[PDB]
Amino acid sequence: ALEEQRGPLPLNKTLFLGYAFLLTMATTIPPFNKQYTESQLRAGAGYILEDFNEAQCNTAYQCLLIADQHCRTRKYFLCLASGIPCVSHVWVHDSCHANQLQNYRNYLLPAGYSLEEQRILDWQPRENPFQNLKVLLVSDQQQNFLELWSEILMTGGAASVKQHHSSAIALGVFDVVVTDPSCPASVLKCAEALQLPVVSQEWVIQCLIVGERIGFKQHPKYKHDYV
Amino acid sequence: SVPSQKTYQGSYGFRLGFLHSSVTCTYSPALNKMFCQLAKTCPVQLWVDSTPPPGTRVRAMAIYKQSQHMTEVVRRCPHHERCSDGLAPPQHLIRVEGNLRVEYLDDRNTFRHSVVVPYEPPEVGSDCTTIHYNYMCNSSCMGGMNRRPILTIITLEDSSGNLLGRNSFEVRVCACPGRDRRTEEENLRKKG
Amino acid sequence: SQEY
Ligand SMILES: [Zn+2]
Repeated sequence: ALEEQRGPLPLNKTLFLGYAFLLTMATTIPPFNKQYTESQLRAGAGYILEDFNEAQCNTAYQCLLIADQHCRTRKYFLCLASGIPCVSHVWVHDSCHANQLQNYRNYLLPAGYSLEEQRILDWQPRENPFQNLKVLLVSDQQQNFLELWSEILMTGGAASVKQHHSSAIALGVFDVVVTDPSCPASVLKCAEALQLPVVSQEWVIQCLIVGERIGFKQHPKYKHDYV
Repeated sequence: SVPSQKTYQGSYGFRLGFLHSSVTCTYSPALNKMFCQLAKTCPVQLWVDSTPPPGTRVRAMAIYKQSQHMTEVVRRCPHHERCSDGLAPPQHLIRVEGNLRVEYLDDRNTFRHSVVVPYEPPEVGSDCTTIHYNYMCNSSCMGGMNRRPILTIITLEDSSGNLLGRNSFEVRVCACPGRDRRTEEENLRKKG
Repeated sequence: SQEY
């Protein structure tokens, strides 16, 4: 049942012509075979993205994310911010079985587990979730925070994102501070005095799952110091 | 265009009744929602205050309940379609068992699947007309409904096709119909 | 990939 349900290769050499694919694997329905799916897409003249790139997605190609389910990875967050549809790998399989492109809207993967809704949420077109938002990122980790949330927020329509390490801005011009327990007490006190909300990354992630700016103090996990 | 889902008892006062038959098909009147199992017998009763004339036909057609997917055609997931009743196409979601005069229409315009059966009056001493429906795809089936809630639309029409009555109800095809019914039912009275 |  497995090898057959994985599907064959597309006879139409140009089945996926004009589509770019960004596959992501949830950390460990038929199981996701990343390289086999890549072979199926490449055989139908599908273009495989090395990583997220809005220079081809916003231009010639119709980008789509391929995954086995909803996951909390960088590619998933970038597509949730850019509004790129999250589509199950079965869509590839079921299409190669038919040698005809299937409606990916029937293969939409969920966004994730919502804290406000207390359940897994189905995906809807986002159309920017951080419009007109000035964010200050404060952290000790530069790569998986100062760069990660910078790119994710910027591709989400943020008006401005500033990157500040936990040792060295305009402040008051910002709308929210996204940090972690490595936030210095100076930033916390200055933000408190200015009535500037300070949240954790879970507020951003939940904003991506729900698809809209949710309340800063809506859930206890939104606090940066949540230990 | 999405077919209408407005209740229309019509001149005959058409209404729907639900029974049960481990529960294989259950109905919540608070949610107006049917929870059944894959390819299980779903009794749907027809109650009329005025007996419709012969030639009357009962059509069934499923639509998506959410607005963003309402325009999307309901079909069977290609997995369950690749693997059979006989008269029922493998892409159709809803089937009817127990009736030998059943028809399946695909509609050359809308391209939506529907299944029709000639109306029959209540038999020996009965008070309604029970039709046995079958749902050939789980709600969570990837490639088909794909977790999207669907409404079943039951319509009465004459021999030509003009509308005479209409009623609808939500359907969830799941493994545990009872557990899910209680779950959503509480998940509803808890809002107050 | 790594989840967050
Ligand atoms: Zn199915």
